[PDB]
Amino acid sequence: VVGGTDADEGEWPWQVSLHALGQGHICGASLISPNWLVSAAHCYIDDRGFRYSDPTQWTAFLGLHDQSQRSAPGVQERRLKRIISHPFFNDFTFDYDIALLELEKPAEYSSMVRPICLPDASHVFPAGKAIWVTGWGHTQYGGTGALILQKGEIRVINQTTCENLLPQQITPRMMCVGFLSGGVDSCQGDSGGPLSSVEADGRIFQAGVVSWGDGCAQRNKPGVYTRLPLFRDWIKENTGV
Repeated sequence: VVGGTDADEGEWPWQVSLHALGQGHICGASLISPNWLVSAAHCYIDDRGFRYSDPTQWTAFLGLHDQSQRSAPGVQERRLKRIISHPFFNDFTFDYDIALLELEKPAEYSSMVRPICLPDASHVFPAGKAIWVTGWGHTQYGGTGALILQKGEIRVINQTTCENLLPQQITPRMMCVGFLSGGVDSCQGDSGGPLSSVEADGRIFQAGVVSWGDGCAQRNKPGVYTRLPLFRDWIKENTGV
């Protein structure tokens, strides 16, 4: 996250860190039930030197605050049993960039580990609404990852504006969130994490999944996120949640 601040310990108890064995933190995810996480499909694509699509190559850390203190009290370590990437995911356009990760053993809810709420299919996160992005990704484009979880406040951008800022690249599964002036944005390593939106009684709902961007925090280049309401039924069908 560029332009953000250190989160308070336990402030985003649904935020998860996914590590590929021997590689460190690669992407984020969100806890949605005792057995399931939501993340981005693009994080689990094989490359010539590493099988990121193999669930056995991963470790999820729940209740994590500082990447250098992964054994701190309250942090829970879990392996993955399965990765369900959306069947329509396109690795060139990044359309349908969403995946479901099944924990090998259930998470234990605590003050530091708690699921985020999922929005109903009909819910609209309105243009202009302030929402939060969190993660351990780079704090500057081409920069370095954050040891301490970062948070940043960004706003939903009108879809027509989004489509015009990134021509021939924005599908209806995507949403631009950030600022036309730049400044605050997600970045490498934040992928897969949740957008957190404070709703009517203060409860937090997941508005989207960190997906991609042209650089980070640049003017007229807000980050692109996968929308969540559109996938409510798909999540229910595949997880029971």
